[PDB]
Amino acid sequence: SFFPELYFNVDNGYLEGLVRGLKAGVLSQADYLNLVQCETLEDLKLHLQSTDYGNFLANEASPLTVSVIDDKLKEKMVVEFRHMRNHAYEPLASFLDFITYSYMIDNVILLITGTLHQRSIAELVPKCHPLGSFEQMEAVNIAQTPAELYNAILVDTPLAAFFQDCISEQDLDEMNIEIIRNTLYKAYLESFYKFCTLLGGTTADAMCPILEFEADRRAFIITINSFGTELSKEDRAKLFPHCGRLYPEGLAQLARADDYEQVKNVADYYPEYKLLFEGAGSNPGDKTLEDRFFEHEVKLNKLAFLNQFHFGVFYAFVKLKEQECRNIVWIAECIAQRHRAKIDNYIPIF
Amino acid sequence: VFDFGDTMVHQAIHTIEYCLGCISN
Amino acid sequence: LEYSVVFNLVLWIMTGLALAVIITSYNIWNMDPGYDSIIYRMT
Amino acid sequence: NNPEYSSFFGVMGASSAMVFSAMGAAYGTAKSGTGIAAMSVMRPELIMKSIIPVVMAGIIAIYGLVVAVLIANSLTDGITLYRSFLQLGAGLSVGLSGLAAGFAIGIVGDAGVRGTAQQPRLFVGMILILIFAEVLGLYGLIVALILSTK
Amino acid sequence: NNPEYSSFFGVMGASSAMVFSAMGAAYGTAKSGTGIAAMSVMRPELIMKSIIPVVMAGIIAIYGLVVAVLIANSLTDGITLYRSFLQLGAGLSVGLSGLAAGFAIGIVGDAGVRGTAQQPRLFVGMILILIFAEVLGLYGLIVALILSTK
Amino acid sequence: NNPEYSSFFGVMGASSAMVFSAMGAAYGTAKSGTGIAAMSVMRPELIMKSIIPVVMAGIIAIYGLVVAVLIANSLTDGITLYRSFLQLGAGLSVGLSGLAAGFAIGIVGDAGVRGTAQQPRLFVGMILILIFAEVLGLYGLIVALILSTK
Amino acid sequence: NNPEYSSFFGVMGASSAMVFSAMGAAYGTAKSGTGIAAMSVMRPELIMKSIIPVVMAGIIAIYGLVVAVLIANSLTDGITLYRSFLQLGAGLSVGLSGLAAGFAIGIVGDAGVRGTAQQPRLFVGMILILIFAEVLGLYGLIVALILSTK
Amino acid sequence: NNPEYSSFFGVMGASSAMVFSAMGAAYGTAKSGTGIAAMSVMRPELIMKSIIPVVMAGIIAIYGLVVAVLIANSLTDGITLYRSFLQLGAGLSVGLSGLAAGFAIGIVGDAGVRGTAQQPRLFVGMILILIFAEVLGLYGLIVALILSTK
Amino acid sequence: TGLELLYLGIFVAFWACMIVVGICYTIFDLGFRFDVAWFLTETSPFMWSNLGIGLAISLSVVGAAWGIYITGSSIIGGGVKAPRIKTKNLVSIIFCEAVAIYGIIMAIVISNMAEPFSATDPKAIGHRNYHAGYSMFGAGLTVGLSNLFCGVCVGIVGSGAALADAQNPSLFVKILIVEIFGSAIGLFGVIVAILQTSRVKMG
Ligand SMILES: CCCCCCCCCCCCCCCCCC(=O)OC[C@H](COP(=O)([O-])OCC[N+](C)(C)C)OC(=O)CCCCCCCCCCCCCCCCC
Ligand SMILES: CCCCCCCCCCCCCCCCCC(=O)OC[C@H](COP(=O)([O-])OCC[N+](C)(C)C)OC(=O)CCCCCCCCCCCCCCCCC
Ligand SMILES: CCCCCCCCCCCCCCCCCCCC(=O)O[C@H](COC(=O)CCCCCCCCCCCCCC)COP(=O)(O)OCCN
Ligand SMILES: CCCCCCCCCCCCCCCCCCCC(=O)O[C@H](COC(=O)CCCCCCCCCCCCCC)COP(=O)(O)OCCN
Ligand SMILES: CCCCCCCCCCCCCCCCCCCC(=O)O[C@H](COC(=O)CCCCCCCCCCCCCC)COP(=O)(O)OCCN
Ligand SMILES: CC(C)CCC[C@@H](C)[C@H]1CC[C@H]2[C@@H]3CC=C4C[C@@H](O)CC[C@]4(C)[C@H]3CC[C@]12C
Ligand SMILES: CC(C)CCC[C@@H](C)[C@H]1CC[C@H]2[C@@H]3CC=C4C[C@@H](O)CC[C@]4(C)[C@H]3CC[C@]12C
Ligand SMILES: CC(C)CCC[C@@H](C)[C@H]1CC[C@H]2[C@@H]3CC=C4C[C@@H](O)CC[C@]4(C)[C@H]3CC[C@]12C
Ligand SMILES: CC(C)CCC[C@@H](C)[C@H]1CC[C@H]2[C@@H]3CC=C4C[C@@H](O)CC[C@]4(C)[C@H]3CC[C@]12C
Ligand SMILES: CC(C)CCC[C@@H](C)[C@H]1CC[C@H]2[C@@H]3CC=C4C[C@@H](O)CC[C@]4(C)[C@H]3CC[C@]12C
Ligand SMILES: CC(C)CCC[C@@H](C)[C@H]1CC[C@H]2[C@@H]3CC=C4C[C@@H](O)CC[C@]4(C)[C@H]3CC[C@]12C
Ligand SMILES: CC(C)CCC[C@@H](C)[C@H]1CC[C@H]2[C@@H]3CC=C4C[C@@H](O)CC[C@]4(C)[C@H]3CC[C@]12C
Ligand SMILES: CC(C)CCC[C@@H](C)[C@H]1CC[C@H]2[C@@H]3CC=C4C[C@@H](O)CC[C@]4(C)[C@H]3CC[C@]12C
Ligand SMILES: CC(C)CCC[C@@H](C)[C@H]1CC[C@H]2[C@@H]3CC=C4C[C@@H](O)CC[C@]4(C)[C@H]3CC[C@]12C
Ligand SMILES: CC(C)CCC[C@@H](C)[C@H]1CC[C@H]2[C@@H]3CC=C4C[C@@H](O)CC[C@]4(C)[C@H]3CC[C@]12C
Ligand SMILES: CC(C)CCC[C@@H](C)[C@H]1CC[C@H]2[C@@H]3CC=C4C[C@@H](O)CC[C@]4(C)[C@H]3CC[C@]12C
Ligand SMILES: CC(C)CCC[C@@H](C)[C@H]1CC[C@H]2[C@@H]3CC=C4C[C@@H](O)CC[C@]4(C)[C@H]3CC[C@]12C
Ligand SMILES: CC(C)CCC[C@@H](C)[C@H]1CC[C@H]2[C@@H]3CC=C4C[C@@H](O)CC[C@]4(C)[C@H]3CC[C@]12C
Repeated sequence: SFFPELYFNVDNGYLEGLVRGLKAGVLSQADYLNLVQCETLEDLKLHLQSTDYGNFLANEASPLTVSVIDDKLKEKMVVEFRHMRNHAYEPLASFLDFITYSYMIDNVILLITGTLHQRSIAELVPKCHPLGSFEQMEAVNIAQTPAELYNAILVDTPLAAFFQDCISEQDLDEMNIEIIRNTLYKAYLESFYKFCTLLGGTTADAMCPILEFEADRRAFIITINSFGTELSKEDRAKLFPHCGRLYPEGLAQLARADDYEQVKNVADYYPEYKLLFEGAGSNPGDKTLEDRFFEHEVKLNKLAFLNQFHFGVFYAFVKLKEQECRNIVWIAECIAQRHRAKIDNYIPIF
Repeated sequence: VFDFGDTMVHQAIHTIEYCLGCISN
Repeated sequence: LEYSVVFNLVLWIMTGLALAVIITSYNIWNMDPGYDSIIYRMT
Repeated sequence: NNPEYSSFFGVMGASSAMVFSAMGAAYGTAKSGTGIAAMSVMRPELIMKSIIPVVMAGIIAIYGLVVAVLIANSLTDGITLYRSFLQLGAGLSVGLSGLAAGFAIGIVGDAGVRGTAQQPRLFVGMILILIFAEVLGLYGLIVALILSTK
Repeated sequence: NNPEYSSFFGVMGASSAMVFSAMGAAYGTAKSGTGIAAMSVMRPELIMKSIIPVVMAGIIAIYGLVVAVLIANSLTDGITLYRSFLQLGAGLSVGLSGLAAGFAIGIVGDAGVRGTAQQPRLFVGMILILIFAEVLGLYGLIVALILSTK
Repeated sequence: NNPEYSSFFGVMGASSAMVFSAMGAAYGTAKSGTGIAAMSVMRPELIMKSIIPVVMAGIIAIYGLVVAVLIANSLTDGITLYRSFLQLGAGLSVGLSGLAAGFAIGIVGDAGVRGTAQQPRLFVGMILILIFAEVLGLYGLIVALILSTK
Repeated sequence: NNPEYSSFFGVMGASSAMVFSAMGAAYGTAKSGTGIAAMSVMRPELIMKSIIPVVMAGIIAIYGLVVAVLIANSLTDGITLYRSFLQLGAGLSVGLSGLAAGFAIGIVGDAGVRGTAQQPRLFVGMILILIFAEVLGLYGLIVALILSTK
Repeated sequence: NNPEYSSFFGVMGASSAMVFSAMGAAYGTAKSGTGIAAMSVMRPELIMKSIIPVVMAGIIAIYGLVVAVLIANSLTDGITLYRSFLQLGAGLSVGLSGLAAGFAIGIVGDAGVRGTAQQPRLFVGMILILIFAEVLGLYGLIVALILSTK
Repeated sequence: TGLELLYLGIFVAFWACMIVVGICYTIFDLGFRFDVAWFLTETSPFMWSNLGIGLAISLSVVGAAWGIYITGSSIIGGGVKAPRIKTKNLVSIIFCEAVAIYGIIMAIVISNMAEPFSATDPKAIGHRNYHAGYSMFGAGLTVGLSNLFCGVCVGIVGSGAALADAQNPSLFVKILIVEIFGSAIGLFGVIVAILQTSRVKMG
C-alpha cells in the first residue's frame, strides 16, 4: 500500500476536513421530507433557511422562481469549489481541475456551436457553466472564425490534450456537436482514470469505482439512445469510455447491440448493473434507467466517504451537491407546477 | 435497558484509562 | 599506511561528485522542454 | 570466556522484536482506526464490534513485548555467541512475523469494517480472516520462544 | 574446532523461514480479505465458500513454521559451518518460496472471489489455480526439508 | 583441506534454484489467474481450457525443484569450492531462467486468455507462444543439469 | 598452481550467458504475445504468419544456450584465471547482447504486428527490422564464441 | 593520549544542532508564510495574529542555536571521546527534535491560519496545538542540556 | 519520483556493492579481514550509547510531531464548520505528546548509566562496558522507534476521530479506545527499554 496516512495531511489534511464539513451540510432524508412538505417556493426558501444553506436566497426578489433558486444553488456550489481549489496544492489542484474539465467540455461545445452559427463568443460566455469558465483571452474576440477558435482551444485551454482525438479544425464543422462532446468526454474520462490510477493508493481505490460506473453508464445510455438515430454502430462504439468494467467484449457486445433487449442481455453478465436494469421498469410511474443509475452513482459517492486519506472525497462531494441542487430544483418545480404526485422522484442522499 | 457486556466493556475501558493515566500523568 | 584515509577520501569525494553530476544532468535532461506554447501548435 | 561483543546480537534481537512488532501493531491499529472512524458516521452502532482488529494488533504488540522481555532477561554481558545469535534470530522472527500480521490485520480489519457497515453478515468472515492473520504472529511467537529458550 | 559464529547462519535460516513465510501469508490473507470484503456487499452467501484463499495462505505460514521449528531443533552450539549453511539454505528456500506462493495466492484469491461474485462457475478454476500456488510453497518446503535433514 | 565456505555457495545454488523458479511460477500463475477471472465473466465455458498457462507456469517450478533437489543431494561436507561454484551457477541459471520464463508465461497467458474470450482462433497461437516461453525454462534446466552433473 | 576461485567467473559466465539471454527472449516473447493477442481479435487469420517475433526471441535464447553449454563443457577444475575471465566475458557478451536483442525484438514485433493488422505491406518491413535486431544477438554470439574458444 | 579525531563528533553535534533546527524552523516559516499569504488576500486584518507559527519556528531555531553554542563553547583540544560523543548525542537530539517540531508547526500553522480565516474561534485551538508541537523541540533541547553537561 | 529514484539507486548500488564485496571476501579467502569483532569492539561504546540516547529522544519527538500535525490538520479543518472539535479532540494531541514524554524519560534513564572508562584496549574496556554501550544503543532504538510508530498511529487514529466527530458528537468517546490501544505500544517500548538497561553499568 502507498501509506497515504503518513503524508496526505501534510498538504491536503485541512482541505479533507473542510470538504467533510461541507458534506455534513448536505440535506438529509428528514430535510428532504421537510422541503417536500412545503406549499410554495417562498415556503421552500423558508424551510431551506434552517439547513446549511441559510440565507443564500434572502437577498433575491420576493417573487422566487425555479430559475432563480437553481442559479443560486449553482453559484453557492461554484463558490465553495473555487474556495477549495484556491486553497488546494498541486496534486489536489490537478484533481479539482479534472473535476472542472467536465463542464469545460460542455462550455467549449457551446462556444463552437455558437461560432459555427455566427454568434458572438462574448455573448455566448454568460450561458457557460461557471465551474468551466474560459478565463483565457485567446479564445475570446475570435471574430466568429472556427479555425481561430480551434487554435485558441489548442493553445490556451486544458482541452488541447483531448482535442487531439480529432484530426483538424475542419472536424468542428464536419462532425455533429454531440459526437464531438462525447468523444471529448471519452478522452477526458480516460485521462481522469489514468491520473487517478497514477495517484494510486486510497485515491485510486475509492475513485476508480466511480469512474468505472461512469463509463459503464455512458456506454449503456449511449447505446439505448442511439437506436433510432443515424448514429451507426461503428461510430457509436467510438464513444464508449474504456475505463468501465465492460471493456473486454462488453463494449463490443453493446456496439453490436441493436435493441434494448440486447442491451439488457449484455448488462445481465454484471450483477451490479443487472439490478439497475431490472429495476428500470421504464414504464410510466416507476423508476427509469437514468434514475436507477443516479441512485447507484449517489451510493458510490457516499461510499467514497468511508475512505479517509484520498482525494475522491472532493469529487464525491461535488457530485453529491450537484445531485442535491438538482433535487431541490425538482422539489421547487413540483411545488410550482402543483404536481405533488411525482415529488418523491428526488434521489435522497445521506 | 441493561447490557452486561457493554457495562463490562465500559468499566474495563475506564480502569485501563485510569491506570495508564496515572503513569502517563 | 594511510590507505584507509586516502581510500575513504577518494571514494566519498568521487561518489559525491558523481552524484552531483548525475543530479545536475538529470535536472537538465528532465528540464521542462520550454516550448509548451508550441507543443499544441506542432501536434 | 566469551567475546566482548557477544551481547550485541541479543540486544539487537530484543530491540528488533519490540520495534518490528510495534510497527505491525501500530499499522494495524492505525488502519483499523481510520476505517472505524470513517465508517461510524454511517453505522454508529458498529464501533464496539469493529474495535476487534485493533485488539488483534495490540495482541501482536503483546507477542513482541513477551519475546523482548525474554531476551532482555536472559541477556548477560557474557552470553555465548551462540545464545546471542539465538536471541537475535528469535527477535527477528517475532518482530517481522508480527509486522506481517499487523499489516494483514490492518488491511483486513479496515476492509471488513467498511464492508460490515454495508453488509452486517460479513462480521464473522472478517473475524475468521483476522484470526488467520493473527495466527501468523502467533507462529512467530512460537518460533521466537523455541529459539530464545534453546 | 568450528567457528563460534557458525550458528548465525542457521539461526538466520530459521528466522527467515518463519519471517518470509509469514510475510507471504500476510499478503495472501490481506489481499483475499480485501477481495472478500469487496464482494460480500452484494453476495453475502459466498463468504465462507470464498474463505479458501485465506486458508491456503495459512497453510503456507504453517509450512514456514514447520521448517523453522525443524531448524531450531537442529541447532546446536558446535553446529558445523556446513550444517549451518544447510539450515540457512533451507530457511531461505522455504521462506521465499512461501513468499512467492503467498503473493500468487493473494492475487489469485482476490481475482477469484471477485469474479465468483459475478461468475459462479469460476469457483473451481480459482480453486485449481490456488492449488498450483500452494504447490509452489509445497515445493519450497520439500527442498527445505531435504536441505535441513541431510 | 577444502574451504569451509563452499557449502554456502552450494546451498545458495539450491535455494536460488527453488526460490527464483518459485517466484517465476508464482508470477505466471498470478497473472494467468487474473486473466482467467477477467475473461470468465462472459465466457465461462473456457475456464478450464484457459488453465494451460497455470500448468505451464507450474512446470517452471518443477524445473526449479528438480535442480534444487539435485543440488541438495550432491551437497556434502567436502565439496571442492569448484563444485560449489558449479552448483551455485546451476542454481542461478535454472532459477533466473525460470523467473524470466514465468514472466513471459504470465504475460502471454494473460493476454491470450483475454483475447480468446473474444476470438477462439487465438487459442492455438497462445499455446505456441506459451511453448516458446516455456522452452526458456527448459534451457535453464538443461544448463543447470550440465553444470551440476559435471 | 591456479587460484582455487578461478572457476567462479567461468560458472558466472555460463549462468549469465543463459540467464540474460533467457531474460531478453522472455521479454521479446511477452511483448510479441501481447501484440498478437491485441491484433488477433480483428485479424485472426494472421496469427500464424505473425508468430515470427517469438521465433526470433527463441533464436536469441538458443544463442545464449549455445554459449552457456560451450562454457559449461570448457569449464574444468584447473581453469586458469585467464580462461575463467575469457568465459565470464563470453557469457556476459552473449547474455547482454541477447538481452538488448530481445528488447528490440519485443518492441519491433509488437509494433509491427499491430501495424500489419492494419497495413498488410508492413509485414516485410517488420521481418527486415526483426532480422536487423537479430543480428545483434548474432554478433554477441560471435564475440562470446571467439572469447570462449580463444 | 586521546585520538586526534575525538573532537570531530562534538563539532558535528554542534553543526547538527544548528543545521537541523534551522531546516525545521525554515520549513515552519515557509509553510506558515504560505498559509498567511493564501489567507491574507481576503482577511488582511489577521496577518499579525497569524504570524505566531513563524515565531514558534523561530523559537525552534533558537533552541538549536543555544545547544550549538553550548557545544561549540565546550569543545576543547583534548576533548575525550566521552565528551565528544555526549555532544554528538545532544546535537542529534536537538537537531532532529527541532526538525520534527518545525515540520509539525509548519503544517499545523498552514492549516490553522486558513482555518481561523474562515472560523475565528479556531485561533486558540491552533495555538494550543502549536505549543505542543514546539515543546517537542523543547524536549529535544532538554535532553541535549542533560547530555552536553552529563 | 525523482527523489525516490535517487534513494532507490543508492540502495541498489550499495547492496550490489555489498553482495559483490562479500562474494569477493569469501571466495578470495580474505574473510579474516571482514572482522565484525574488530568493528564492534574498536568502535567506542560511547558512540553506541550516545547514539542510543539521541535516537530515544529524537525519534520519539519525531513520532509525536508526525502525529500532532496529522491530527491537528484534521482537527482544524473540521472545526471550520464545527468548532467543538478544537475543544474536545485535544486528547489526541495529548497522547501524541505523551509519546515524547516517554522519550525524554527513557533518555534520562539511559543517560544515567553512562560513565567513562579510561581504557582503550578491548580487554581493558571489558564485556561490562561493551555490553553497556550495546544495550543502551538497543534500548534507545527500541524506545525511539516504538514511540515513533505509536505516535504516527495515534495521529492517524486521531485525525480519523476528529473527522468523525465533526459529523456526530457521540462518536469520539467510542473512537478514543483505538487511541488508547495505539498508545499502549509506546508503553511497551518503554518497558522493554527499561528491561534492557536494567543491568547496564559503564565504568
Ligand atoms: C556485469 C558486470 C560486469 C562484471 C564485472 C563487475 C565489476 C567488477 C570489477 C571491479 C574492479 C576490480 C578489478 C580487480 C582489482 C584488483 C584486485 C586484486 O588485486 O585482486 C586480488 C584479489 C585478492 O587477493 P588474491 O586472492 O589475488 O591473493 C591471494 C589471497 N589468498 C592467499 C588469501 C588467497 O584476488 C584477485 O587476484 C582477484 C582477481 C580478479 C578480480 C576481478 C574482480 C572481482 C569481481 C568480478 C565480478 C563479480 C561478479 C561476477 C558475475 C557477474 C554477473 C552479472
Ligand atoms: C540484498 C539483501 C542482502 C543479502 C545479500 C548481501 C548479504 C551480505 C552483505 C554484507 C557484506 C558482505 C558480507 C560477507 C562478507 C564476507 C565474510 C567472509 O569472508 O567470511 C565468510 C565466512 C568465514 O570465511 P573464512 O574464510 O573465515 O572461512 C572459514 C574458515 N575457517 C573455518 C577455517 C575459519 O564464511 C562464509 O562463507 C559465510 C557466508 C557469508 C559470506 C558470503 C556472503 C554472500 C553475499 C550474497 C551472495 C550470495 C551468493 C549467491 C547469490 C544468490 C543468492 C540467492
Ligand atoms: C565512461 C567511461 C569513463 C568512466 C568514468 C570515469 C572514472 C575514472 C576513475 C575515477 C575514479 C578513480 C580516481 C582515482 C582513484 C585513486 C586515487 C589514489 C591514487 C592511488 O592509487 O594511490 C595509491 C595509494 O592509494 C591508496 O592507498 C588508496 C587507493 C584506493 C582508492 C580507491 C578509490 C575508490 C573508487 C572511487 C570512485 C568510485 C566511483 C566513481 C564513479 C598509491 O599511492 P602510494 O604512495 O602507495 O604509491 C604507490 C606506493 N605504495
Ligand atoms: C537508476 C540508474 C542507476 C543509478 C545508479 C547511481 C546512483 C543513483 C543516482 C541517481 C540515478 C537516477 C537519477 C536521479 C537524479 C537525482 C534525483 C532526481 C533529480 C533531483 O534530485 O532533483 C529533485 C530533488 O532535488 C535535488 O536535486 C536534491 C538532491 C540532492 C540531495 C543530496 C542528499 C542525498 C545524499 C545521499 C545519501 C542519503 C541516502 C538515503 C537512502 C527531484 O525532483 P522531483 O522528483 O521533485 O521532480 C521530478 C523530477 N526531478
Ligand atoms: C543469501 C543472502 C546472504 C545470507 C548469508 C549471511 C550474510 C550475513 C552478512 C554478515 C557477514 C557474514 C557472516 C560471517 C562472517 C563473519 C566474520 C568472520 C571473519 C573473522 O574471522 O572474524 C572473526 C570475528 O568475527 C566474529 O566473531 C563475528 C561474529 C558475528 C558475525 C555475524 C554478524 C553479521 C552482522 C549481523 C547484524 C544483524 C543486525 C540485526 C538488526 C575473527 O575474530 P577472532 O576472535 O578470531 O579475532 C582474532 C584477532 N586476533
Ligand atoms: C501467548 C502470549 C501472549 C504469552 C502469554 C503466555 C506466557 C505466560 C507463556 C506462553 C509461552 C511461554 C513460554 C514457552 C516456552 C518456554 C520454554 C520452557 O522450557 C520454559 C518456559 C517458556 C520460556 C515459556 C514462558 C511463558 C510463556 C511466554
Ligand atoms: C496475554 C498476556 C498474559 C500477555 C501479556 C503479559 C506478558 C508480557 C507476560 C505474562 C507472563 C510473563 C512471563 C512470566 C514469567 C517469565 C519467566 C522468566 O524467567 C522470563 C520471563 C517470563 C517468561 C515472562 C515474560 C512476560 C510474560 C509472558
Ligand atoms: C499459549 C497460546 C497463545 C497458544 C500458542 C502456543 C505458544 C504461545 C507456546 C505455549 C507452549 C509453548 C512451548 C512450551 C515448551 C517449549 C519447549 C522449549 O524447549 C522450546 C519452546 C517450546 C516448544 C514452546 C513453544 C511455544 C509454545 C507452543
Ligand atoms: C496444529 C499445530 C501443531 C501447528 C501446525 C504445524 C505442526 C503440525 C508442525 C509445526 C512444527 C512441526 C514439527 C517440527 C519438527 C519435527 C521434527 C521431525 O524430525 C519430525 C516432525 C516434527 C515433529 C514436526 C511435526 C509437525 C509440526 C509439529
Ligand atoms: C503436489 C506436488 C508436490 C506434485 C506431485 C508430485 C509428487 C509426488 C512429487 C513432487 C516432488 C517430489 C519429491 C521431490 C524430491 C524428492 C527427494 C528424493 O531424494 C526422493 C524423491 C522425492 C522425495 C520426491 C518424491 C515425489 C514428489 C513429492
Ligand atoms: C505429494 C506429497 C508426497 C508431497 C508432500 C509431502 C512432502 C513434503 C514429503 C513427502 C516425503 C518427503 C521426503 C521423504 C524422505 C526424505 C529423506 C530425507 O533425508 C530428506 C527429505 C526427504 C527427501 C523428504 C522430503 C519431503 C517429502 C517429499
Ligand atoms: C510436468 C513435466 C514438467 C514433468 C517432467 C519433469 C522432467 C523434466 C524431470 C523430472 C526428473 C528429471 C531428471 C531427474 C534426475 C536426472 C539425473 C541427472 O544426472 C540428469 C538429469 C535427470 C535425468 C533429470 C532430467 C529432467 C527430469 C526427467
Ligand atoms: C510434479 C512431478 C510430476 C514432477 C517431477 C518431480 C520429481 C519426480 C523429481 C524432482 C526431483 C527429482 C530428483 C532430483 C535428484 C535426484 C538424484 C539423482 O541421483 C537420481 C534422481 C533424483 C532422485 C531425481 C528423481 C526425480 C525427482 C524426485
Ligand atoms: C531432449 C530435449 C527436449 C531436452 C530435454 C532433456 C534435458 C532437459 C536433459 C535430460 C537429461 C540431460 C542429460 C543427462 C546427463 C548428462 C551428462 C552430463 O555429464 C552432461 C549433461 C547431460 C548430457 C544432460 C543434458 C541435459 C539433458 C539431456
Ligand atoms: C534447439 C536447440 C536446443 C539447439 C541447441 C544448440 C546446439 C546445436 C548446440 C548447443 C551446444 C552444442 C555442443 C557443444 C559442445 C560439443 C562438443 C564437441 O566435441 C562436439 C560438438 C558439441 C556436441 C556441440 C554440438 C552442437 C550443440 C549441441
Ligand atoms: C552462426 C554463425 C554464423 C556464428 C558464429 C560465427 C563463426 C563463423 C565463428 C564464431 C567463433 C569462431 C571460432 C573462434 C575460434 C577459433 C579458434 C581458431 O584457432 C580456429 C578458428 C575458430 C574455431 C573460429 C572458427 C569460426 C567461428 C566458429
Ligand atoms: C542457432 C545456434 C545453433 C547457433 C550456434 C551454431 C554454431 C556457431 C555453434 C554450434 C556448435 C558450436 C561448436 C561446438 C563445439 C566446439 C568445440 C570447442 O572446443 C570450440 C568451439 C566449437 C567448435 C563450437 C563453435 C560454435 C558452434 C559451431
Ligand atoms: C559507484 C559505487 C557503486 C561504488 C563503486 C564500487 C566500489 C566499492 C569499488 C569500485 C572500484 C573498487 C576498487 C578496485 C580495485 C581495488 C584494488 C585492490 O587491491 C583493493 C580493492 C580496490 C581498491 C577496489 C575496492 C572497491 C572499489 C572501490
